[PDB]
Amino acid sequence: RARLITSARTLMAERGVDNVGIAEITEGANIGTGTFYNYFPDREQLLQAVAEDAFESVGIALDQVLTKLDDPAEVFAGSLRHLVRHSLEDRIWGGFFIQMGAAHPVLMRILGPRARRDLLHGLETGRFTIEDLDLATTCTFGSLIAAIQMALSKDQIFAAAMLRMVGVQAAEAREIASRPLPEIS
Amino acid sequence: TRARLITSARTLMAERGVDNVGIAEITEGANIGTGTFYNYFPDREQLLQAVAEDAFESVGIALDQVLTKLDDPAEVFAGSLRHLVRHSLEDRIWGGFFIQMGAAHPVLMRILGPRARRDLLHGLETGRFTIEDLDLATTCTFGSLIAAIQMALSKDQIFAAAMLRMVGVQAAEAREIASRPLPEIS
Repeated sequence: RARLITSARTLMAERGVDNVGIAEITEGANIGTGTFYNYFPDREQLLQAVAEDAFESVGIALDQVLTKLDDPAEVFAGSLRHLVRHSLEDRIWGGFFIQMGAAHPVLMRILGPRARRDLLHGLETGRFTIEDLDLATTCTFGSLIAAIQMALSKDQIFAAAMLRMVGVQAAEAREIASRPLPEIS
Repeated sequence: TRARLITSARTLMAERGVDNVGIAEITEGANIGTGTFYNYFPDREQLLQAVAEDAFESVGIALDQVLTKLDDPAEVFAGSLRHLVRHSLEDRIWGGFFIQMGAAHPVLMRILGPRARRDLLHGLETGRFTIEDLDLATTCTFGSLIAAIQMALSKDQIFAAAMLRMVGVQAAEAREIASRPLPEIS
């Protein structure tokens, strides 16, 4: 399971998140075809772990750079912008949305806590207006997907449209989502 | 014929489980076999969606005969949403399109989609809203309805407040306009 993730991850960077079969994976992991079924029941099961592991690397990366900005509205925008500006570059990431269906839950498990973290912080600050830190937190993810699938057929027009939903002044919104974006790595 | 079929399936699925409603048992309804239909319709998935779009065009056409007659646009919208939310938590057939369909969003876009563009665009001219990508606004709205109804299936005023606060309505004035008396429909 250790390598098994990072095996299929590697076989996507330049092979399509959909052209990976156990045969290659198990071999990269260094286990026999009939042993993979001892660490992952399905194949959507592995692909999902490949996803979590991916969001998590950014989930971590975000924390160590963005919540280091005093304004809540920016730490949210910033993280969001990164997530969109990410799905556009990473080949592997593109596949996680316009292809992976658990794309929503997968996000509620890796960023869900982080999302509520920031939506709550910017709330107790009076910066945001939230009447359900969960619905706000889920729509911030339903949106993130639909916004990306569309964009894969903006990393600002989007952020700007989320801060808005979190109550921010329509105008002041597009200004924050449009500020210089710190580096994620 | 592609009328009786979608009806046939609704009863079955609404009472067996969308997941176990073969192309067979469905046509037996509108009396046909299994190999007969695969021809009429391309795949079972289409028919399932034919039931989806069709199940939306119902409440849709219906929501147009009412809500649009309202004055404030942020209401017509919020109101039309609060109605879509209610309907989901109210039907074994609807709350079964979301938590089970991938088209969830895409079909919602084809049917109610435009209607949401129409009303948004308008409130956008009345000065009511502050949208920047009418597309991104109409898709995020539905991607949110699904994402929200799903949570609420494991609140309609609360979601609508958000949906307005997203299109630009005053963060505060948002909830008032949401909590107003929701008119009847179909």
